[PDB]
Amino acid sequence: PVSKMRMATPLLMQALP
Amino acid sequence: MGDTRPRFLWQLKFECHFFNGTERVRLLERCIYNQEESVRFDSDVGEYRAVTELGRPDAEYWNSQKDLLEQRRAAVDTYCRHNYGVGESFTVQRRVEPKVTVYPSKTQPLQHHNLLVCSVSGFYPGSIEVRWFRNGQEEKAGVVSTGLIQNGDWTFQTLVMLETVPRSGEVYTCQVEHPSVTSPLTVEWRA
Amino acid sequence: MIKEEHVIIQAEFYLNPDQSGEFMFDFDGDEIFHVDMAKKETVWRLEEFGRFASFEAQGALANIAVDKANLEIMTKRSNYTPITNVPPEVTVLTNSPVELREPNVLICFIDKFTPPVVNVTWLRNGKPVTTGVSETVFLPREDHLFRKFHYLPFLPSTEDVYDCRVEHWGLDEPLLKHWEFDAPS
Repeated sequence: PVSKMRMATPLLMQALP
Repeated sequence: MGDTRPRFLWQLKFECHFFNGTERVRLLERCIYNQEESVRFDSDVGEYRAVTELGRPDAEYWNSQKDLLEQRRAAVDTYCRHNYGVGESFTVQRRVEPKVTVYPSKTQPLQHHNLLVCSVSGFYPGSIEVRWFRNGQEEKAGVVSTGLIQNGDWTFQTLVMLETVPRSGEVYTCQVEHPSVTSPLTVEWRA
Repeated sequence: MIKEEHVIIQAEFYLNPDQSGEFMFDFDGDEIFHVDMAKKETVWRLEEFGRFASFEAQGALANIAVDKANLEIMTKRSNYTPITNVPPEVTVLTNSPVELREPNVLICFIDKFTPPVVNVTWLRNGKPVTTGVSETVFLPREDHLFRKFHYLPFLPSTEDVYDCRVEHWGLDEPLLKHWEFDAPS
Protein backbone atom coordinates (compact mmCIF):
# COMPACT_ATOMS: atom_id res chain seq x y z
CA PRO A 1 0.00 0.00 0.00
CA VAL A 2 1.71 3.21 -1.25
CA SER A 3 0.93 6.61 0.35
CA LYS A 4 0.19 9.51 -2.05
CA MET A 5 2.47 12.50 -1.76
CA ARG A 6 0.44 15.67 -2.23
CA MET A 7 1.37 18.62 -4.35
CA ALA A 8 0.52 22.23 -3.71
CA THR A 9 -0.73 24.23 -6.67
CA PRO A 10 0.52 27.69 -7.62
CA LEU A 11 -2.03 30.46 -7.97
CA LEU A 12 -2.53 32.21 -11.30
CA MET A 13 -1.48 35.86 -11.52
CA GLN A 14 -4.08 38.38 -12.69
CA ALA A 15 -4.23 38.83 -16.48
CA LEU A 16 -2.51 42.06 -17.57
CA PRO A 17 -5.24 43.97 -19.52
CA MET B 1 28.12 27.55 -24.71
CA GLY B 2 25.94 29.15 -27.47
CA ASP B 3 22.59 31.01 -27.84
CA THR B 4 23.03 34.13 -25.73
CA ARG B 5 19.37 35.18 -26.01
CA PRO B 6 18.25 36.71 -22.61
CA ARG B 7 16.69 34.29 -20.10
CA PHE B 8 13.65 34.66 -17.89
CA LEU B 9 13.21 32.36 -14.89
CA TRP B 10 10.32 31.77 -12.50
CA GLN B 11 10.69 29.49 -9.47
CA LEU B 12 8.00 28.39 -7.03
CA LYS B 13 9.03 26.88 -3.66
CA PHE B 14 6.73 25.39 -1.06
CA GLU B 15 8.87 24.93 2.06
CA CYS B 16 7.44 22.80 4.81
CA HIS B 17 9.55 23.36 7.94
CA PHE B 18 9.24 20.83 10.80
CA PHE B 19 10.57 21.26 14.33
CA ASN B 20 10.82 18.51 16.89
CA GLY B 21 9.08 15.99 14.72
CA THR B 22 5.87 17.74 13.77
CA GLU B 23 5.38 19.71 17.01
CA ARG B 24 5.78 22.98 15.12
CA VAL B 25 5.13 23.14 11.35
CA ARG B 26 5.50 26.20 9.12
CA LEU B 27 4.68 26.61 5.40
CA LEU B 28 6.55 29.18 3.40
CA GLU B 29 5.52 29.54 -0.25
CA ARG B 30 8.02 31.61 -2.13
CA CYS B 31 7.74 33.03 -5.65
CA ILE B 32 10.99 33.97 -7.31
CA TYR B 33 11.60 35.86 -10.60
CA ASN B 34 15.22 35.78 -11.88
CA GLN B 35 16.73 35.00 -8.42
CA GLU B 36 14.59 37.84 -6.96
CA GLU B 37 11.97 36.67 -4.45
CA SER B 38 8.98 38.87 -5.09
CA VAL B 39 6.08 37.55 -3.00
CA ARG B 40 5.46 34.81 -0.35
CA PHE B 41 2.88 33.23 1.87
CA ASP B 42 4.14 32.44 5.40
CA SER B 43 1.70 30.35 7.42
CA ASP B 44 2.91 32.19 10.61
CA VAL B 45 1.69 35.43 9.00
CA GLY B 46 -1.40 33.98 7.33
CA GLU B 47 -1.67 36.13 4.14
CA TYR B 48 0.55 36.86 1.13
CA ARG B 49 3.23 39.52 1.54
CA ALA B 50 5.16 41.38 -1.12
CA VAL B 51 8.94 40.93 -0.79
CA THR B 52 9.72 43.47 -3.52
CA GLU B 53 7.57 46.03 -5.39
CA LEU B 54 7.33 43.59 -8.34
CA GLY B 55 5.36 41.18 -6.17
CA ARG B 56 2.81 43.57 -4.62
CA PRO B 57 0.05 43.14 -7.18
CA ASP B 58 0.15 39.37 -6.63
CA ALA B 59 0.02 39.78 -2.86
CA GLU B 60 -3.02 42.07 -3.21
CA TYR B 61 -4.65 39.96 -5.89
CA TRP B 62 -4.25 36.63 -4.02
CA ASN B 63 -5.16 38.02 -0.62
CA SER B 64 -8.39 39.22 -2.23
CA GLN B 65 -9.44 35.60 -2.94
CA LYS B 66 -10.79 34.35 0.36
CA ASP B 67 -11.07 30.72 -0.67
CA LEU B 68 -7.45 30.52 -1.91
CA LEU B 69 -6.29 31.97 1.44
CA GLU B 70 -8.32 29.41 3.46
CA GLN B 71 -6.68 26.61 1.40
CA ARG B 72 -3.17 27.97 2.14
CA ARG B 73 -4.01 28.48 5.83
CA ALA B 74 -4.98 24.82 6.00
CA ALA B 75 -1.91 23.62 4.04
CA VAL B 76 0.22 23.07 7.18
CA ASP B 77 -2.12 20.14 7.83
CA THR B 78 -3.41 19.06 4.41
CA TYR B 79 0.03 19.39 2.68
CA CYS B 80 2.96 19.68 5.15
CA ARG B 81 1.93 17.23 7.86
CA HIS B 82 0.44 14.89 5.24
CA ASN B 83 3.71 14.69 3.26
CA TYR B 84 5.82 14.41 6.43
CA GLY B 85 3.74 11.32 7.22
CA VAL B 86 4.25 9.85 3.73
CA GLY B 87 8.05 10.18 3.68
CA GLU B 88 9.01 9.93 7.29
CA SER B 89 10.08 6.31 7.34
CA PHE B 90 12.52 6.63 4.42
CA THR B 91 13.81 10.19 5.03
CA VAL B 92 13.64 11.47 8.63
CA GLN B 93 14.11 7.91 9.89
CA ARG B 94 16.70 6.77 7.30
CA ARG B 95 19.83 5.20 8.83
CA VAL B 96 22.88 4.07 6.86
CA GLU B 97 26.05 2.93 8.63
CA PRO B 98 29.28 4.71 7.74
CA LYS B 99 32.27 2.97 6.12
CA VAL B 100 35.47 4.01 7.89
CA THR B 101 39.01 3.84 6.58
CA VAL B 102 42.32 5.34 7.57
CA TYR B 103 45.04 6.18 5.07
CA PRO B 104 48.14 8.42 5.17
CA SER B 105 48.32 11.57 3.08
CA LYS B 106 50.36 14.70 2.46
CA THR B 107 49.71 18.42 2.81
CA GLN B 108 52.06 19.27 -0.06
CA PRO B 109 53.09 17.63 -3.32
CA LEU B 110 56.45 15.84 -2.97
CA GLN B 111 57.07 16.02 0.80
CA HIS B 112 56.34 12.85 2.80
CA HIS B 113 53.16 11.63 4.55
CA ASN B 114 52.46 14.15 7.32
CA LEU B 115 48.77 13.41 7.78
CA LEU B 116 46.56 10.58 8.73
CA VAL B 117 43.10 10.86 7.23
CA CYS B 118 40.11 9.14 8.65
CA SER B 119 37.52 8.91 5.87
CA VAL B 120 33.93 8.42 6.95
CA SER B 121 31.59 7.75 4.01
CA GLY B 122 28.25 6.30 2.80
CA PHE B 123 26.46 7.38 5.99
CA TYR B 124 23.05 8.96 6.75
CA PRO B 125 21.93 11.10 8.53
CA GLY B 126 24.61 13.73 8.84
CA SER B 127 25.01 13.51 12.62
CA ILE B 128 28.58 12.11 13.20
CA GLU B 129 31.40 12.34 15.78
CA VAL B 130 34.96 11.44 14.94
CA ARG B 131 37.83 11.12 17.43
CA TRP B 132 41.56 10.35 16.89
CA PHE B 133 43.82 8.42 19.38
CA ARG B 134 47.58 7.75 19.28
CA ASN B 135 48.40 4.60 21.37
CA GLY B 136 45.01 4.84 23.01
CA GLN B 137 45.55 8.48 24.05
CA GLU B 138 43.21 11.09 22.41
CA GLU B 139 44.83 13.51 19.97
CA LYS B 140 43.14 16.91 20.23
CA ALA B 141 45.46 19.34 18.51
CA GLY B 142 46.30 19.08 14.82
CA VAL B 143 42.84 17.69 13.97
CA VAL B 144 41.08 19.14 10.95
CA SER B 145 37.70 18.28 9.37
CA THR B 146 36.13 18.98 5.95
CA GLY B 147 32.91 18.77 7.82
CA LEU B 148 29.99 17.23 6.11
CA ILE B 149 29.91 16.61 2.33
CA GLN B 150 26.58 15.63 0.74
CA ASN B 151 27.16 13.17 -2.16
CA GLY B 152 23.78 13.90 -3.83
CA ASP B 153 22.58 10.34 -3.34
CA TRP B 154 21.33 10.27 0.28
CA THR B 155 24.77 9.65 1.70
CA PHE B 156 27.32 11.89 3.24
CA GLN B 157 31.04 11.76 3.72
CA THR B 158 33.61 13.53 5.81
CA LEU B 159 37.42 13.46 6.04
CA VAL B 160 39.09 14.04 9.39
CA MET B 161 42.82 14.68 9.25
CA LEU B 162 45.42 14.28 11.97
CA GLU B 163 48.73 16.08 11.47
CA THR B 164 51.37 13.55 12.50
CA VAL B 165 54.44 11.86 11.12
CA PRO B 166 53.85 8.17 12.14
CA ARG B 167 56.77 6.16 13.64
CA SER B 168 56.90 2.38 14.19
CA GLY B 169 55.22 1.16 17.38
CA GLU B 170 52.52 3.83 17.13
CA VAL B 171 49.00 2.45 16.70
CA TYR B 172 46.53 5.18 15.69
CA THR B 173 42.77 4.73 16.18
CA CYS B 174 39.92 6.47 14.38
CA GLN B 175 36.73 6.23 16.34
CA VAL B 176 33.31 7.06 14.96
CA GLU B 177 29.91 7.51 16.55
CA HIS B 178 26.75 7.70 14.47
CA PRO B 179 23.04 6.96 15.12
CA SER B 180 23.19 3.82 13.02
CA VAL B 181 25.40 2.11 15.67
CA THR B 182 25.04 1.62 19.45
CA SER B 183 28.82 1.26 19.93
CA PRO B 184 31.52 3.39 18.25
CA LEU B 185 33.14 2.11 15.11
CA THR B 186 36.91 1.98 15.41
CA VAL B 187 39.54 1.44 12.81
CA GLU B 188 43.21 1.14 13.69
CA TRP B 189 46.26 1.97 11.60
CA ARG B 190 50.07 1.61 12.07
CA ALA B 191 53.07 2.51 9.87
CA MET C 1 22.78 15.04 18.06
CA ILE C 2 19.17 14.26 17.06
CA LYS C 3 18.43 16.71 14.28
CA GLU C 4 15.85 19.28 15.32
CA GLU C 5 14.61 20.85 12.04
CA HIS C 6 13.66 19.14 8.78
CA VAL C 7 12.53 20.84 5.65
CA ILE C 8 10.67 19.45 2.69
CA ILE C 9 10.64 21.65 -0.35
CA GLN C 10 8.58 21.24 -3.50
CA ALA C 11 10.67 23.26 -5.91
CA GLU C 12 9.58 24.11 -9.45
CA PHE C 13 10.78 26.27 -12.23
CA TYR C 14 10.13 27.37 -15.79
CA LEU C 15 12.65 29.05 -17.98
CA ASN C 16 12.08 31.00 -21.28
CA PRO C 17 12.89 30.93 -24.19
CA ASP C 18 14.19 27.39 -23.44
CA GLN C 19 10.74 26.30 -22.39
CA SER C 20 12.32 23.99 -19.82
CA GLY C 21 10.47 23.20 -16.62
CA GLU C 22 11.33 21.07 -13.59
CA PHE C 23 9.38 19.80 -10.65
CA MET C 24 11.06 18.07 -7.69
CA PHE C 25 10.90 17.49 -3.91
CA ASP C 26 13.96 18.16 -1.70
CA PHE C 27 14.38 16.80 1.89
CA ASP C 28 17.23 18.47 3.84
CA GLY C 29 19.15 19.00 0.55
CA ASP C 30 18.62 15.51 -0.99
CA GLU C 31 16.20 14.96 -3.82
CA ILE C 32 13.27 12.74 -2.99
CA PHE C 33 11.89 12.62 -6.62
CA HIS C 34 11.48 14.74 -9.76
CA VAL C 35 9.03 14.52 -12.61
CA ASP C 36 10.55 13.81 -16.00
CA MET C 37 8.83 16.35 -18.28
CA ALA C 38 9.45 14.60 -21.63
CA LYS C 39 8.46 11.16 -20.32
CA LYS C 40 5.80 12.54 -17.96
CA GLU C 41 6.83 10.23 -15.12
CA THR C 42 7.67 10.31 -11.42
CA VAL C 43 11.36 9.40 -11.00
CA TRP C 44 12.33 8.54 -7.38
CA ARG C 45 15.93 9.40 -6.45
CA LEU C 46 16.42 5.94 -4.98
CA GLU C 47 14.34 3.25 -6.67
CA GLU C 48 13.18 1.97 -3.32
CA PHE C 49 11.34 5.18 -2.31
CA GLY C 50 8.63 4.31 -4.89
CA ARG C 51 7.88 1.14 -2.94
CA PHE C 52 6.66 3.39 -0.14
CA ALA C 53 5.16 6.50 -1.78
CA SER C 54 3.55 7.51 -5.13
CA PHE C 55 3.18 10.81 -6.92
CA GLU C 56 0.88 11.57 -9.79
CA ALA C 57 3.16 13.11 -12.43
CA GLN C 58 0.29 14.70 -14.35
CA GLY C 59 -0.23 17.19 -11.50
CA ALA C 60 3.36 18.41 -11.83
CA LEU C 61 2.85 19.04 -15.54
CA ALA C 62 -0.23 21.15 -14.62
CA ASN C 63 1.88 23.23 -12.20
CA ILE C 64 4.63 23.80 -14.76
CA ALA C 65 1.83 25.10 -17.11
CA VAL C 66 0.71 27.68 -14.49
CA ASP C 67 4.33 28.47 -13.83
CA LYS C 68 4.80 29.04 -17.53
CA ALA C 69 1.79 31.41 -17.65
CA ASN C 70 3.12 33.39 -14.62
CA LEU C 71 6.63 33.64 -15.95
CA GLU C 72 5.23 35.35 -19.09
CA ILE C 73 3.18 37.87 -17.03
CA MET C 74 6.20 38.57 -14.81
CA THR C 75 8.42 38.94 -17.88
CA LYS C 76 6.19 41.80 -19.19
CA ARG C 77 5.61 43.34 -15.75
CA SER C 78 9.37 43.58 -15.28
CA ASN C 79 9.51 45.14 -18.74
CA TYR C 80 11.57 42.19 -20.06
CA THR C 81 14.41 42.36 -17.45
CA PRO C 82 16.62 39.32 -18.05
CA ILE C 83 18.25 37.10 -15.40
CA THR C 84 21.87 37.93 -14.69
CA ASN C 85 24.19 34.99 -15.29
CA VAL C 86 25.85 33.54 -12.20
CA PRO C 87 28.66 31.06 -13.13
CA PRO C 88 29.09 27.85 -11.09
CA GLU C 89 31.77 26.80 -8.68
CA VAL C 90 32.77 23.26 -9.35
CA THR C 91 34.27 20.59 -7.11
CA VAL C 92 35.35 17.10 -8.14
CA LEU C 93 35.77 14.40 -5.51
CA THR C 94 35.30 10.70 -5.22
CA ASN C 95 32.47 9.22 -3.25
CA SER C 96 34.86 6.90 -1.40
CA PRO C 97 38.55 6.84 -0.51
CA VAL C 98 40.55 6.13 -3.67
CA GLU C 99 42.28 2.70 -3.89
CA LEU C 100 44.22 1.63 -6.98
CA ARG C 101 42.13 -0.59 -9.20
CA GLU C 102 39.07 -0.69 -6.90
CA PRO C 103 35.91 0.66 -8.60
CA ASN C 104 34.92 4.13 -7.39
CA VAL C 105 32.79 7.09 -8.57
CA LEU C 106 33.95 10.52 -9.49
CA ILE C 107 31.49 13.25 -8.45
CA CYS C 108 31.33 16.54 -10.21
CA PHE C 109 29.49 19.00 -7.89
CA ILE C 110 28.27 22.11 -9.70
CA ASP C 111 27.07 24.82 -7.34
CA LYS C 112 25.81 28.37 -6.89
CA PHE C 113 24.71 29.11 -10.47
CA THR C 114 21.72 30.29 -12.50
CA PRO C 115 20.00 30.06 -14.96
CA PRO C 116 19.58 26.26 -14.77
CA VAL C 117 21.24 25.37 -18.09
CA VAL C 118 24.62 23.70 -17.95
CA ASN C 119 26.93 21.44 -20.05
CA VAL C 120 29.04 18.94 -18.21
CA THR C 121 31.57 16.72 -19.86
CA TRP C 122 33.78 14.15 -18.27
CA LEU C 123 37.25 14.03 -19.81
CA ARG C 124 39.64 11.15 -19.30
CA ASN C 125 43.18 12.07 -20.44
CA GLY C 126 41.62 14.91 -22.42
CA LYS C 127 39.07 12.66 -24.19
CA PRO C 128 35.27 12.59 -23.51
CA VAL C 129 33.85 9.58 -21.61
CA THR C 130 30.17 8.74 -21.23
CA THR C 131 30.16 5.13 -20.18
CA GLY C 132 28.12 4.69 -17.07
CA VAL C 133 27.69 8.41 -16.42
CA SER C 134 24.60 9.73 -14.61
CA GLU C 135 23.42 13.12 -13.34
CA THR C 136 20.80 14.71 -11.12
CA VAL C 137 18.24 17.33 -12.02
CA PHE C 138 18.83 20.91 -10.67
CA LEU C 139 18.54 21.06 -6.92
CA PRO C 140 17.38 24.15 -4.99
CA ARG C 141 19.48 26.50 -2.78
CA GLU C 142 18.21 28.94 -0.18
CA ASP C 143 19.70 31.80 -2.19
CA HIS C 144 17.69 30.64 -5.23
CA LEU C 145 20.72 29.53 -7.22
CA PHE C 146 21.10 25.88 -8.17
CA ARG C 147 23.01 22.73 -7.34
CA LYS C 148 23.73 19.73 -9.58
CA PHE C 149 25.67 16.50 -9.46
CA HIS C 150 27.23 14.44 -12.25
CA TYR C 151 28.78 11.07 -11.64
CA LEU C 152 31.46 8.99 -13.43
CA PRO C 153 32.10 5.46 -12.34
CA PHE C 154 35.80 4.66 -12.72
CA LEU C 155 38.68 2.39 -11.90
CA PRO C 156 41.43 4.40 -10.24
CA SER C 157 44.88 4.16 -11.94
CA THR C 158 48.29 5.85 -11.53
CA GLU C 159 48.28 6.69 -15.21
CA ASP C 160 44.86 8.36 -15.87
CA VAL C 161 43.96 12.00 -15.35
CA TYR C 162 40.38 13.32 -15.23
CA ASP C 163 38.71 16.67 -15.91
CA CYS C 164 35.10 17.74 -15.31
CA ARG C 165 34.47 20.34 -17.98
CA VAL C 166 31.63 22.63 -17.10
CA GLU C 167 30.17 25.19 -19.50
CA HIS C 168 27.65 27.90 -18.58
CA TRP C 169 26.59 31.26 -19.98
CA GLY C 170 28.25 33.05 -17.06
CA LEU C 171 31.67 31.60 -17.68
CA ASP C 172 34.15 33.22 -20.13
CA GLU C 173 35.72 29.88 -20.96
CA PRO C 174 34.86 26.29 -20.03
CA LEU C 175 35.73 25.52 -16.43
CA LEU C 176 38.06 22.51 -16.10
CA LYS C 177 38.23 20.83 -12.76
CA HIS C 178 41.02 18.33 -12.47
CA TRP C 179 41.30 15.12 -10.52
CA GLU C 180 44.00 12.47 -10.34
CA PHE C 181 44.99 9.69 -7.97
CA ASP C 182 47.22 10.57 -4.95
CA ALA C 183 46.67 14.36 -5.14
CA PRO C 184 47.72 15.99 -1.86
CA SER C 185 44.93 16.90 0.59
